[PDB]
Amino acid sequence: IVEGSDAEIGMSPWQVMLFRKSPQELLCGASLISDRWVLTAAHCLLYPPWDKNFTENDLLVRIGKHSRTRYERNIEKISMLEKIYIHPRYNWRENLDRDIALMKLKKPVAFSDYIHPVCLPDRETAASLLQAGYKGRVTGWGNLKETGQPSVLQVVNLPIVERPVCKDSTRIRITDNMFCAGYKPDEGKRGDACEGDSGGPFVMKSPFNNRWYQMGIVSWGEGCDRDGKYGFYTHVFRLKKWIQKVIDQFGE
Amino acid sequence: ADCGLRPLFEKKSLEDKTERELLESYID
Amino acid sequence: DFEEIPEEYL
Ligand SMILES: Cc1cc(OC[C@H](C)Nc2ccncc2)cc(C(=O)N(CCC(=O)NC(C)(C)C)C(C)C)c1
Ligand SMILES: [Ca+2]
Ligand code: NA
Repeated sequence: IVEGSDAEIGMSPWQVMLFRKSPQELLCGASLISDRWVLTAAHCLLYPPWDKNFTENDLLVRIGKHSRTRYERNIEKISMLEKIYIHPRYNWRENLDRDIALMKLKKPVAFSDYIHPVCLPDRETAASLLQAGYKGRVTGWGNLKETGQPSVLQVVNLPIVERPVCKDSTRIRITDNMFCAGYKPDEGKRGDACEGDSGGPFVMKSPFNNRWYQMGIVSWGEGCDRDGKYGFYTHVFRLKKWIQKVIDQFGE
Repeated sequence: ADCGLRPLFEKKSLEDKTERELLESYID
Repeated sequence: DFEEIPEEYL
């Protein structure tokens, strides 16, 4: 996260770290949506142009963390993956359209003060909150600058941007399964996701029921925190039929 | 179902340092 | 840079 700040303890208890087993490193963010299911970006797991194609036994999930690099004894929980599901129509060749994946854990994780699932939006939620100017929150352990790494989880609040401005900021073809967020150059405030934040959640707190909803997944960007560029996010509600199909077919 | 309600914040009626910025953007 | 995690999870 560029130009964010340190999270508070327990501020994002649905935050998940995807951790490569060997060599031990941050791969991506993710989010906890139930005791056995983790949501991330497909490009965290599959992106052939950069020779990325991870299998279940290549990774671990670390839940309840705050510190990036430390083993947070008696707080974090580490889970193995039973199976990865990538959207069958994930468009890695062009624009990461439908940039979404699910991971089923081998065993259910116990919830705690530090470990708790986020809500997924329904149609009405999305309609009420996915509006230009409305702000969401992005969290992660990724880089602090485009060109270093944080000691603890970083957090930044960013406004959803008007779709014509999103489209006019890039040469990449945007789809209805994406939205963009960030400040404009004339707005003076700054902030973005960056390398290692991919897959993490874009959340909004409903003013109707006081609950946090995951509206987005950190998807692609061109640089990080560049004037006149915006980060792009997978539109979770638009892909929820797929989420529900997978969990109804394969959940326990 | 208690999704999206944080143990150290909503469950104890404590606000985090910047959630009000989100609420203030939710204008209309 | 990352602290070793318990053997049990590897
Ligand atoms: C896998 C991947 C990831 C990526 O961004 C990851 C990056 C960490 N994501 C964000 C950064 C800042 N804010 C929000 C998100 C950006 C890209 C990317 O560059 N793309 C374009 C690739 C491409 O066509 N490049 C040229 C050079 C051939 C035009 C995608 C497919 C849109 C690919
Ligand atoms: Ca364009
Ligand atoms: Na920008």
